[PDB]
Amino acid sequence: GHMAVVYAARCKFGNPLVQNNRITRAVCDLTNEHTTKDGSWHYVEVDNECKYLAGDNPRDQPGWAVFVKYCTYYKGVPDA
Repeated sequence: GHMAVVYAARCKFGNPLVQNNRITRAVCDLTNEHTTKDGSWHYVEVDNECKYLAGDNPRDQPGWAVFVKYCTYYKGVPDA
């Protein structure tokens, strides 16, 4: 590949490297809702995925913990 690791959040459901865009859109919304004042999180279509601010590393932010709490509950695998 190319050494460009611009972060994007995705929540996969079962299938390898297969994000569920519907649930991820919902999870990212909920995440953004909770962590609005932390960072503007926004969902972008399946080429670009869920972007945190400009596509920064979400793991650092509490928003990621929110994304995780919802993905686990929804039985999905949160990646970023």
